[PDB]
Amino acid sequence: TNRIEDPNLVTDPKELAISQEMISDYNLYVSMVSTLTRKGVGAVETLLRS
Amino acid sequence: TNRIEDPNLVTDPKELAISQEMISDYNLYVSMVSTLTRKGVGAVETLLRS
Amino acid sequence: ASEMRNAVVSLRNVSLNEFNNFLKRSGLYNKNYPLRGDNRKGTFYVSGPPV
Amino acid sequence: ASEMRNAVVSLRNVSLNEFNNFLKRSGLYNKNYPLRGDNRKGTFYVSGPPVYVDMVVNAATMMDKQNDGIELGRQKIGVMRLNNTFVGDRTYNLRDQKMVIPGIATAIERLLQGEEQPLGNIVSSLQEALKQNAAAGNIKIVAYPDTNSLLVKGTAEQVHFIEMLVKALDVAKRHVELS
Amino acid sequence: ASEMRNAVVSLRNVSLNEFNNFLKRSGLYNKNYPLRGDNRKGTFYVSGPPVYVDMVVNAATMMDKQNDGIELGRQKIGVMRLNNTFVGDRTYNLRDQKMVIP
Amino acid sequence: MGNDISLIALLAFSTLLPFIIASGTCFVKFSIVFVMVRNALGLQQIPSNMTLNGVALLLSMFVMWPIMHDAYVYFEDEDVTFNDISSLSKHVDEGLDGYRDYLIKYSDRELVQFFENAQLKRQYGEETETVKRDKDEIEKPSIFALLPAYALSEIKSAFKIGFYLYLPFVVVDLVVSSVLLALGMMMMSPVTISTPIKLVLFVALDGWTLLSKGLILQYMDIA
Amino acid sequence: MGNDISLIALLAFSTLLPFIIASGTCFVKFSIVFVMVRNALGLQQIPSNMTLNGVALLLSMFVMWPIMHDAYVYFEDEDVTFNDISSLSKHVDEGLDGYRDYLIKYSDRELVQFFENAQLKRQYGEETETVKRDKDEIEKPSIFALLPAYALSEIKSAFKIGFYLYLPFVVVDLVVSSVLLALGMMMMSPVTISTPIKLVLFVALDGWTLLSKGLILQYMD
Amino acid sequence: LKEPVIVSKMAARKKITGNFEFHDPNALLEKLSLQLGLIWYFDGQAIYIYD
Amino acid sequence: LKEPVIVSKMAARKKITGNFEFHDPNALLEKLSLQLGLIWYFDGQAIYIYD
Amino acid sequence: MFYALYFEIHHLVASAALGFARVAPIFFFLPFLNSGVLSGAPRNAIIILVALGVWPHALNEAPPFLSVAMIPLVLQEAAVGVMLGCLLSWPFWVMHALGCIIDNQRGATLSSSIDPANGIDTSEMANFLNMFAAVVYLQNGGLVTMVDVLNKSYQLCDPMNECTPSLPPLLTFINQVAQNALVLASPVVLVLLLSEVFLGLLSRFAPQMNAFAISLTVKSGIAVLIMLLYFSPVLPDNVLRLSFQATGLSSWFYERG
Amino acid sequence: TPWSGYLDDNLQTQVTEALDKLAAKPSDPALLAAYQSKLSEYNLYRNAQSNTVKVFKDIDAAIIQNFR
Ligand SMILES: CCCCCCCCCCCC[N+](C)(C)[O-]
Repeated sequence: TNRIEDPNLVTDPKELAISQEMISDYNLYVSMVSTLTRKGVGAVETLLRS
Repeated sequence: TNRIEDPNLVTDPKELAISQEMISDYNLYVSMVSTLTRKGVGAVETLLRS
Repeated sequence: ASEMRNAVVSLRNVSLNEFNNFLKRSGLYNKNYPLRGDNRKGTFYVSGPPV
Repeated sequence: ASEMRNAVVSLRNVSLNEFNNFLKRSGLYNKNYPLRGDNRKGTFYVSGPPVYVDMVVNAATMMDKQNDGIELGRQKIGVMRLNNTFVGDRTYNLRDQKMVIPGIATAIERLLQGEEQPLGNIVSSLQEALKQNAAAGNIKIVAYPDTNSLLVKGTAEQVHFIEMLVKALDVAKRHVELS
Repeated sequence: ASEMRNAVVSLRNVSLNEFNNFLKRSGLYNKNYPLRGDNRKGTFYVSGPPVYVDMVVNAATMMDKQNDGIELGRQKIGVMRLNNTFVGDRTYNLRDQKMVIP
Repeated sequence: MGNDISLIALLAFSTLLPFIIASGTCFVKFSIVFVMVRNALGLQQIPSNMTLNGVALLLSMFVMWPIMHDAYVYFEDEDVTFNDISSLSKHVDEGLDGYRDYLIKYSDRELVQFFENAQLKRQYGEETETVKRDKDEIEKPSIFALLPAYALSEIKSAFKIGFYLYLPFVVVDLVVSSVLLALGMMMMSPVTISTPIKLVLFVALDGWTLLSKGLILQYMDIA
Repeated sequence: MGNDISLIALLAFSTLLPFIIASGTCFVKFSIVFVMVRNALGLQQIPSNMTLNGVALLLSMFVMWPIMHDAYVYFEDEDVTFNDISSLSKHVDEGLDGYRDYLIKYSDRELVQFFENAQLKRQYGEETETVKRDKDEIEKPSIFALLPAYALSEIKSAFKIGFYLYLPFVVVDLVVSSVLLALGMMMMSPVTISTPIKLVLFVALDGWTLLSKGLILQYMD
Repeated sequence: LKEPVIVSKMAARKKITGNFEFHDPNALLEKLSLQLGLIWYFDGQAIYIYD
Repeated sequence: LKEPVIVSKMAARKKITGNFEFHDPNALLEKLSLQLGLIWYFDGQAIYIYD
Repeated sequence: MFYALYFEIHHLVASAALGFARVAPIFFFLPFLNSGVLSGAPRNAIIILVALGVWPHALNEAPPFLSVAMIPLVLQEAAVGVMLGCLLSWPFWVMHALGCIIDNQRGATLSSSIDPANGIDTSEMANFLNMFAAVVYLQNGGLVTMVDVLNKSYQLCDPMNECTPSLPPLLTFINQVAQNALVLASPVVLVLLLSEVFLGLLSRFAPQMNAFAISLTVKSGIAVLIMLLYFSPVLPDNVLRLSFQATGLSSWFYERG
Repeated sequence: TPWSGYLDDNLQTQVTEALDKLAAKPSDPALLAAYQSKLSEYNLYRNAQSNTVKVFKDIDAAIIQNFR
């Protein structure tokens, strides 16, 4: 958020190229934590309903 | 707000960027409650059958 | 009877008296459902069976 | 009875007193549900059974569009003789100056040139108001020396005003002797 | 009674008197629910049964828009004879200077 | 908005909820005792499993719902501040002590300690256990250590209770049989006679009511 | 299309269509009766749900088609009909009476009255007089109030029909159980013997003919 | 009062009991407004009463 | 007081008992304010009271 | 104000979602609503419509619960719904018990099977009497009283006031159900006992007679014969005297807030 | 396309005419001055029209593609 509110960061190609990476890495991280958590509880559920 | 200030502020880019947050967040909150109630009822049915 | 249709028609280039003669020559005219309007002007109301 | 419908209708090229005549000739008029409004103006209220209301509102809208195509600003040509003066401009070559005296046509034309509001009066009903709206800049004057007369083109009102102004202007001149 | 409707209307080309005369000629006027405002001005408050209110609002709006097709700033012409001086500009050909009086 | 990890934790928890209830709550005991008594009366499918499970579920909520509500009231508390992963871990752990205490109350110390050893001691090169003085570890057995030790103790309690309820019905069966023999009315099966008697006697004494009170009074005061 | 909002509304309607069919059409009833029949014969997985819902949807088509066609030509009709907001809202409202008449003709008067009164007491306040329209012309009730009354009415009547069909098979079962006890074969599970007797009974009746005939004749004279 | 009266949804909850004489409804209206905690207004066509 | 009075919900939670005399009610009001821990105000049309 | 209709639709769906938690358990218990009958796409569509038909507050103003922890609330509502499901079920469980007692006395032990829609062991008689009660109940219009008691449950105790079932009366419930069933089944049990003792007495004069085996041939006919006589009162007995009523909500529920 | 049931070319000829007059005497300054104006107005008219027709196509397409 700060990297976007601040006007000298959001308008210099050097800084934008870095922010693009930060955003993508955030996305991937959260998506993987979510996936593995679901797989985990789903295993418990599969065994106990069997 | 019912007949105070004015309607139709589809057009100013500063208030139109505040509406985006609310219009998204309330849709997410309502979507979440829909799942929690199904989970709860399903847990009760699971125990009562078993 | 419940099917009677009706409509308002208006013509730019052709007067009512010009059109009635057309129907008469065609043998399509029917005195039970004649056109209602001003023979001079080109605007009229008609009602009757669908066809 | 619960099905009673009603509407407000407004017109631009026709008057309520006109449209009544249309209904009468058609044989569609119904004195139980007459149109209520001002004969002089184009806005009225109507209420009644569905079929009646729909027919009325259709017919009135389409007749208004049909009359929308007809112009009524008939241009009138007036011919005015001058009895006391010459129609043309004239030049007098003083020693000190080239001097010019403008005639009536030139003066009036220069005055009305580019006018946009209507011409009202001179000092020293919707179908009427829409005639009274005619702009002052359309008036055209052409000097015709062959008969010492002016040709004036405009509405009947405009021509009348021009006539008055001409008769306010062409006074007969006095003679002076210098010794 | 609970169905009473009310509204505020504001017109630019039409006087409250003009509108009241329209209603009277129409035979639509009703002294239990008259229009409230300044005869001089175009801004009034109206309250009453649904049909009455809706009709009044529609009629007023349409009448107001219609009159934009009208113009009343009638131009007028006056003739003013000068009794004490010549109308035109005058040039004085001084032997050393040409002087102009507007 | 909120925090995207606390959202995951909320949704995950709500999927596991019925297995937690089924394995770490007094529901375990209530649902057993009723079904045992029903078998002892000798007439299955009266009351229905629907009736029994429904009641057991409702009663379990009086015991457990206050503890969950207390925990959420602990977390919705705007005055805290943190500095590090440790300082946050401590505060989140502290939130669960209300539940931890309940499990500690109703379970065996030595079986808990055994599992507390078993989580680690495959790691350990040593035999000494004193190496931490008890006051921390006695308070802080892990919840995964407490859970199975609690369930295994609840079952045993259920059997203990049901045992004593079987005895009077046995007595009634012996009495009926001895009477049929003393009358010599030999060739009649006694069950046909004694199951009506067991039913009428237990209902006429409201066994189910006394039973329900006697179960709840281990966990609450009704007043 | 001649107007954009008229298009947006059509795409929304086409996105909610299936729930309207699932909750406001005879499909809700046919679907129940066939499952009741399968329960009665003591079967578990055959015929499949996809086969029974297939025939239930086909049969519902013969019954609903006429009013969907009527609404279609009513909204296509090219003759000039509306001018202004009040005339448009009345034109749209008038176009739905072909379907309000349907819901009203099969909904139970008592339920319709309950859901209407309970809305009046939400909007205007519970002190508003409880109507007790015991002799009634229900004044074009709102469709949100009318629709759940239809849904519960169809569930009621479908259950009612399903009850009648059990009674022969119930007889079959109790008879078989009595003759086995008369022979003392207490260890024999009756279901093995009674299942084929049920099947041949139903086939001799020709159940599906009678039943599918009557279910349709209930909706048309 | 000789005027139609409109009472809000939240005022309609309150209850009153007794005999009342309508010698001067304006005075009675003011007294009861202050006693029961209501506010009211009069546009010239109708009276409106609120909590 | 001769003025309509409007009470916040957080003030509505508080209960009171006894026998009271309403004379010089402004003085009574400002005393109770301090005893009960309320704050109050008057815009010229009505009295507002808050916790 | 432009967005007001959009927010007004979202207030509607949030209210319906919180109503489902309280209406769906009833659909689980009752014998004409469970998923043995009503299943697939209709099921949710109907439950939601009912919940909106009975929600107590104007649907177009913001829901009051936005400030509260969601789980404690959802569990509270589900518990309330389970209690209502039991109280409305009450007339059917008695007839089911009656049928189980009869089928047990006449022998017939092996006939039963577990119903997949509910997980309950179901005899041959019990299923019949359990249906027959449902149809007479529906015929008498009990269906109206069911929605009625739902609506009243919302007016008399509100989600936001932490409504709770009363503990003392809940503790009697199982025993009242068993009592009613026994009191009603008794007349058949008595005659079948007298019958078997009569045969045992008769056996004294012919000790080779298998008086047990004779009784199995006889008792099923006796059972059906006697129940056929006392059958017609079954219609009034259940329809009114056992059906729950909106007036009882006062005693079974109270507000803790 | 009409909204079903809802109640409710000279510049081309003028340019053609001016072209025919001019073609007969390309050296007349008055015919040149007139044609310049007619052609300029016709050009602007055609451009404004075709831009507007595209803008409406693209709104209808965006609506459909939103639900598609
Ligand atoms: C029935 C479960 C859902 C509601 C939660 C009930 C929480 C327990 C409240 C018990 C109060 C007992 N009491 C009054 C003696 O304290």
